[PDB]
Amino acid sequence: TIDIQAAAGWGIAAAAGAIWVVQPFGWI
Amino acid sequence: IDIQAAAGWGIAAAAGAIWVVQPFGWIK
Amino acid sequence: FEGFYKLIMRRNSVYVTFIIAGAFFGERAVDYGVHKLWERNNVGKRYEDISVLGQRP
Amino acid sequence: FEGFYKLIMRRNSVYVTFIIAGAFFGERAVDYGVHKLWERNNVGKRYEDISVLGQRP
Amino acid sequence: PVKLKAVVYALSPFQQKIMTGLWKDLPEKIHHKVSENWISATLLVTPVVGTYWYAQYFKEQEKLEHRF
Amino acid sequence: QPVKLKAVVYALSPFQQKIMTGLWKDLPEKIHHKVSENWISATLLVTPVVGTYWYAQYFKEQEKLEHRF
Amino acid sequence: ADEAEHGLECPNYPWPHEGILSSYDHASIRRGHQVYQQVCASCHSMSLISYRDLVGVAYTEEEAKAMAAEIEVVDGPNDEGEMFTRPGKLSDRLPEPYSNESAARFANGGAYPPDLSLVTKARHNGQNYVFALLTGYRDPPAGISIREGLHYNPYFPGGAIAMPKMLNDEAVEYEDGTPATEAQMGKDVVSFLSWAAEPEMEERKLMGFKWIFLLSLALLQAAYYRRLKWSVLKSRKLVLDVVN
Amino acid sequence: ADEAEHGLECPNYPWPHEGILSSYDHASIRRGHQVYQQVCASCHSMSLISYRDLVGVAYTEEEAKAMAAEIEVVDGPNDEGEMFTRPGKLSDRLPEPYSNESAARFANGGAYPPDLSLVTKARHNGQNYVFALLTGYRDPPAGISIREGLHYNPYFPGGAIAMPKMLNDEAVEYEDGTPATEAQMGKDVVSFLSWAAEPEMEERKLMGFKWIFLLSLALLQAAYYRRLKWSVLKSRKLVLDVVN
Ligand SMILES: CCCCCCCCCCCCCCCCCC(=O)O[C@@H](COC(=O)CCCCCCCCCCCCCCC)COP(=O)(O)OCC[N+](C)(C)C
Ligand SMILES: CCCCCCCCCCCCCCCCCC(=O)O[C@@H](COC(=O)CCCCCCCCCCCCCCC)COP(=O)(O)OC[C@H](O)CO
Ligand code: HEM
Ligand code: HEM
Repeated sequence: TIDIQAAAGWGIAAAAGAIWVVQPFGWI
Repeated sequence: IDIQAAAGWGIAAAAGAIWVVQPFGWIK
Repeated sequence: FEGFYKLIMRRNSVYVTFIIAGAFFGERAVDYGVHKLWERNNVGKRYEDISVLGQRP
Repeated sequence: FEGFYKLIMRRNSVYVTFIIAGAFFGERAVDYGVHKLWERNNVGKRYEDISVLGQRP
Repeated sequence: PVKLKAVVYALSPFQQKIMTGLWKDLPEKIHHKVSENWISATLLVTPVVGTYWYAQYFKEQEKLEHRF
Repeated sequence: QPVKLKAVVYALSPFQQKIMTGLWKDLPEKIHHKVSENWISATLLVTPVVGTYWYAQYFKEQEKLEHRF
Repeated sequence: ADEAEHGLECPNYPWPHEGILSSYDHASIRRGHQVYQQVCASCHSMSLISYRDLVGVAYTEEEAKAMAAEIEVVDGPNDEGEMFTRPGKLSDRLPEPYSNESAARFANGGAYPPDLSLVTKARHNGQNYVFALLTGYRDPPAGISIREGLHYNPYFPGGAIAMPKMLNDEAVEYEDGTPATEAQMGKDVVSFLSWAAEPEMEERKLMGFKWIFLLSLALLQAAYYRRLKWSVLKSRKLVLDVVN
Repeated sequence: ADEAEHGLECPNYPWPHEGILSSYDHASIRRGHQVYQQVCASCHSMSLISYRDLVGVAYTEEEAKAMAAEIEVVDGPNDEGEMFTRPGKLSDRLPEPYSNESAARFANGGAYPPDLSLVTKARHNGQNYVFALLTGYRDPPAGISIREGLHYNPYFPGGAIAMPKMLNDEAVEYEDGTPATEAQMGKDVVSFLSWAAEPEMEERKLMGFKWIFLLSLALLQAAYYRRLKWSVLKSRKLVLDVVN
């Protein structure tokens, strides 16, 4: 039951990286 | 086999130069 | 630093997210500080400090 | 006859010279024949077959 | 490396005729090509030719029906 | 070709050592060592360049003065 | 419906330059250039062609020189900064009939006469199409009315063309004396346009004959070489113990 | 000859935009632009500068819009095919005093007043050079004569320039009441020219400060990382059999 937690962690990482490259604060 | 070969390969090089560049008119 | 280690460094995904957040926030903070220094060093020289701005006949 | 026919088969430099000479002469001979037959196939249609060639007024 | 046992006899290229084999057994060559390949050929030619001819017929009928 | 070696090596973990303080440890000895070992090398590099530059400026100045009325 | 939209098909004509070993008819090129000068150039430009291109094709150097010297070309600036005119040289391009595209449209009912430098290459079946459209002004089919300012031409898509018919008998005087009939002038001008679009055709054809003959000889040699190298493998007798 | 050929060297002036965190003085840019459009523009082009470039630097958008509207820009051709005139817009480049380089030479005794868009980058020590040249018209040294149509300026190479002295006292009037002495207008016009040559300077310096600071932090981290990885090797104790 650790692969699901790894997937969630890496999904959070991917989201953080997305908001960081494109920085869509003027669109949200 | 060393001097004859050198003469032959020099003749071939000169012929190839006359064939690639064709300065028929530079014989002046 | 072992307490912060047990929250940020136990999993590489959290560590990577922490690095992404540090880049974001630190670059913003440095940008703000550099702009503050720039403004403090160039008092009176800005376009917005032109006395007659808007007053060309 | 036999001198060249023995040099071409026995020394690669002479064979390479023979190849170069054959390329030169064969390409010229085909250029010549191809232009002869082109001239024969287009009689009267050449720039220099124009009757009024030289009198524009 | 595969362990192989075989005997191979070969003749030198300069002791055999090089081109005549192109035109030997020619009826056998044609017969084999036709008999092994006619299904594949049909499966390739039939849909293309049929679709083309049907499209031409459709265009001719449509052109005629719009006239006066 | 591999080499045949006989040696004993003892090593300490990187997390059991100070990492940076060794840069500023016995600094005067480091400067001593760099100057003492390298002064001929430094002379041979610098002296031709500076000498040639100085001579060129001297020549230019004297030539300019000679053409002045 | 769609029949008029595409336009009537153009027939195939035996042009003297069709064929893998056929040159242009250079007398016809010169005649077609005369036709261009006296009829076409009034409203069509040929901006990719210059007077030096005609030398050795339809005129001598002196003939093209005098022809260029008969036109006026904008040059400059001079030393005072002002533009001026001068007689044309060999390197000058053919003169444009209009200053710009808008000025061309205004003088032709809003339709723009296209540049003719590549017209034969710029339409499907270009030579035949241009000949058929030039010689194809005729009365429209029953039930078809052409709005004012246009003229009917079944070869033209839509059928209504903004170009009037200008290939008419005796529209040109030919220096060589051949009767300047409508078909003669159309054929000659299409020959000139074919040359203008494809000035490299003869050298290119002369190269294709020589190189296909040579490369076919090379293909024969290569087949012999492959078969000679592979014969030791193809004739080999292989003996194995297996049966099935 | 010897020294006049290269000219007199310009001094170093303390420009307000000099320094790793120093910006342009934008009011001085506006004053320099009025000096330009009132004195320089009758003979020098600034073909790289548009009216939109001034917006947010020395003028509001409406100010630059009215400025551009004051000038007459050629445009077209229209539907009829003629060139016409229209008011200038924010996207137009600054107007050219002359139609071409030959016209400029004809109007300036054979000399061409160079485009001033990059002049401070197109001369050695550019800002100081331009200021020194503008304020450096004076009498020639004893025994030196200048032909008619030229003016002595020791800063100019050779000492004889086709430009007459133009920064005469009160040659302009300033909107903020700044007294328009020759030195004041010289400094203002050089500020404007320096901004014109390098309009990205302020963004460039801000970027430079930020990223050099960050990269210095990164270098400290890289040194720590390298030494951490190498400490196990550098502190190792090696025992070997050999002595000499
Ligand atoms: C919100 C939580 C914080 C988020 C930021 C996390 C990252 C912070 C960055 C690190 C800051 C601390 C830097 C080290 C402080 C210790 C200074 C020091 O003493 O030097 C160290 C070595 O440390 C260094 O070499 C300095 C490396 C600093 C790396 C540069 C930090 C970058 C800052 C990033 C800030 C974000 C802005 C940038 C955004 C793009 C000595 O090491 P040793 O020789 O092994 O031990 C000596 C023994 N004794 C302890 C007794 C002295
Ligand atoms: C050894 C560390 C790693 C390698 C880094 C090398 C650093 C050593 C120095 C290498 C030589 C630098 C280049 C040598 C010539 C530069 C000087 C020059 O050419 O003049 C220019 C001037 O040169 C400089 O301005 C030097 C700038 C250096 C950057 C200093 C800013 C630091 C910002 C971050 C602070 C970092 C603090 C780190 C703390 C940990 C132009 O002057 P200007 O009058 O035309 O324009 C005025 C304006 O100020 C310039 O844009
Ligand atoms: C014999 C001389 C001429 C030749 C060879 C010629 C050729 C052509 C050709 C090939 C086209 C294009 C047809 C297409 O779109 O596919 C065309 C169009 C046109 N030509 Fe000409 N032309 C000639 C003379 C003229 C003249 C003298 C005029 C003007 C009076 C003229 C006006 C036009 C116009 C206006 C068009 C555009 C027609 C449209 O779009 O409907 N042409 N011409
Ligand atoms: C404040 C107004 C002006 C400024 C800032 C200015 C700027 C400059 C600059 C930087 C140069 C380049 C000198 C060099 O090549 O080193 C120059 C040259 C020149 N300027 Fe201007 N200019 C101004 C006004 C004028 C005016 C009003 C005229 C003509 C009436 C003029 C005519 C010339 C000429 C002819 C040259 C070239 C002189 C030569 O090469 O001998 N300038 N100017």
